Amino acid sequence: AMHPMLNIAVRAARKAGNLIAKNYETPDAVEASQKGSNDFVTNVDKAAEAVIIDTIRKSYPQHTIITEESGELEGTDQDVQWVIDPLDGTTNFIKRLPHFAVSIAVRIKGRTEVAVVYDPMRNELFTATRGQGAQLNGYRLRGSTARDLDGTILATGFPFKAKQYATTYINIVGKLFNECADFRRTGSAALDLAYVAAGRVDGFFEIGLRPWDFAAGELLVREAGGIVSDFTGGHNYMLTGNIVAGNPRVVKAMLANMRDELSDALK
Amino acid sequence: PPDLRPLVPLDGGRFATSDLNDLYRRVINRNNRLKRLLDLAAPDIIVRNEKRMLQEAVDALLDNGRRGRAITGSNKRPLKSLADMIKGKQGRFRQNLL
Amino acid sequence: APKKRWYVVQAFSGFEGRVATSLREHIKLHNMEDLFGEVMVPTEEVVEIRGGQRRKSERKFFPGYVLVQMVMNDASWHLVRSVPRVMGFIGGTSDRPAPISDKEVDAIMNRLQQVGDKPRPKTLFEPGEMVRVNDGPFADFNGVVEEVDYEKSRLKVSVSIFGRATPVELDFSQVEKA
Amino acid sequence: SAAVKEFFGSSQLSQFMDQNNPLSEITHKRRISALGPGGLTRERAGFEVRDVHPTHYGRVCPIETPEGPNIGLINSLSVYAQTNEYGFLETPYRKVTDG
RNA sequence: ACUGCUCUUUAACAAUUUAUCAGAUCUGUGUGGGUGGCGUGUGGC
DNA sequence: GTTATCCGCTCACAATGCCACACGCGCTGCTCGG
DNA sequence: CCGAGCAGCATCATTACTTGTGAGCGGATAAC
Ligand SMILES: [Mg+2]
Repeated sequence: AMHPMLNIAVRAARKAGNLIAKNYETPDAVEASQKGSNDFVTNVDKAAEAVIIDTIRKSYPQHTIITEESGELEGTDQDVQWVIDPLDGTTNFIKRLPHFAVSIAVRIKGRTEVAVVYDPMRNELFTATRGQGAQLNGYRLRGSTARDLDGTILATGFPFKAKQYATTYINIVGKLFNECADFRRTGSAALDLAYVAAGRVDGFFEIGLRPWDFAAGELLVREAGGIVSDFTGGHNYMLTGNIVAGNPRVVKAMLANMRDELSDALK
Repeated sequence: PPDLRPLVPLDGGRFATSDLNDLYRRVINRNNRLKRLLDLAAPDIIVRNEKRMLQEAVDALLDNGRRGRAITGSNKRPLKSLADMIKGKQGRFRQNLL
Repeated sequence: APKKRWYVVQAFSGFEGRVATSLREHIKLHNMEDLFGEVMVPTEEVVEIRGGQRRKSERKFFPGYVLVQMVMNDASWHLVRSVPRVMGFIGGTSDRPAPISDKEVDAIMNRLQQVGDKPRPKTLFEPGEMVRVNDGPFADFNGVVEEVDYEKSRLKVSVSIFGRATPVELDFSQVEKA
Repeated sequence: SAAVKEFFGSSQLSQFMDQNNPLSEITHKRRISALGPGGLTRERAGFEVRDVHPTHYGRVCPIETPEGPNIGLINSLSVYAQTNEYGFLETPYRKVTDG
């Protein structure tokens, strides 16, 4: 069989991805509409968001939904939350760079229950449900087999919206570059997390992430054999936007490596 | 894993129910029951006692030894704990490793 | 004016009914109805017409326990412990049990009103799960339940007819797994 | 039925006869043990009890005994011996009169 | 008997912004592939 | 009274290796099931 | 109706002479 909420979510994600892909071939219609410090929100984001919300309301007119745009639309049954990013890495889309994904996760009683991310360009569908695992178009996902820092590929995002910590981040970057093999910088935390679940990157870390972006990936990597944490092993990440994740041994090595360079602001 | 605690059958529908499977059945049964109670309005004393019973069951699974006995049915003898599969002259150490 | 509180005693795996019987019998034995108000074993009647179990099914609020309106005293205590098959007094320290709170009684009785009022078939359905159809018109087809209804009870279910998916109003009686 | 069949079928004492030799069979019927329910077990048997006690003479054989872990705990009844009306071991003697 | 008198010759468009001269593979059926765990007891050395 | 001292009691923890052979290893009124 | 499966059970007192040893703990016993 299959998990029901997962199924309705993947239907929503399919529709949204098809809409985004269809609009991707007319860059004269989607404009750059900035919201904060280089966080564009184009009209296509609004359209995809509305499509997803409509598709959901058919099957759950009572579930409270969360969205970076519409804040928090309450529902008559607010024990279960629907966190959405209709588009991740808006910048990668405006530059028409074909690497982005829509992310839909459903939390139950606070604990994340199901998650999906969908890249329409490569047509890849990372699904994950707790107690059953993670799948990539039908293949199980056990993350990277790395157990050190050598030969390891580290995906990351830069605090290009919280540039005050830049130095700090860059500091640690240098430290990391003394032990790892190579970096990756794609521009969509959801897809980076997904890659962590697929072992295509030996780990990942980031500073300054909104609570509505990792919610679709943290469960992905969790049911993908990997683990997440704050920059110190705690769990305040859900509030600090500071994530470090990967297969367990690599996470341990990274934490022991980063704990010193860390500026005590994030602690 | 399912392999290391196999359920080998017999000439008929008779299966050698290894103690591990039975202890796991007991503990998972307690867990399911307790969760179903937790969602169902949770009478306080009842959930308290059920938590105690579940603690006893997981205890027995990790070790049938302490705090009392959890002997099997139809055979007045204890069930093989996980620790049992390690200690003694029968545990993996003095039986298959060394 | 001795107010008999509400206590709970652990029954056994499959003994609860006859335990309650024997309890009332021993009450009558010692004629201590004044000390033993009522022995409560709440239950539930989930009703499905087919699918193996048919036309009814009997669940319980929670097994292994029995609820009594006893009054606290050592005499009553042994009167409940001098019965065929029970464990000790579920509660605080033994020989000094803990009566359950009145709020517990009120909530449990609201539960009983709710359950006995509406015969509610559990093993319910969730919008979004896939399921086949064992019915003549759509034998062994399979679609996804897009909406679950209880009173009408007619399973708004999207299934593939003439290419385009479409809702269907088939009743519970023909659903497959889940 | 369960109790009696469990005793006669699966008990530490019950065992299918050592039936390969008439002498083996006989000496296995009149066999005395100290193990089993109510009895001590060979691990904690104690080095003492296994010894022969001068009251054994004529009552229980001092020779026939399985060499191994259970020595003395598995004895064989003497030939002329007999069980008492209580469960003690009586031995026949000849009543010596004056001379 | 006792609410009920023409309104006037059939569906009524979405498509849209450099730009161009259009810009070899269609195979197999060679083949590995079609009762034990534990406990107890006995005896032996 | 304090403060530590030591002691009686309790509880955990060990029991040769092999072999060989033999024997045996849910149940029971709930659940289901037609 | 009645056979076949099944779900969680101290099934009261189910007791139980040592085995020998070590460690720890609650409580008697004595110094300041
Ligand atoms: Mg977003």
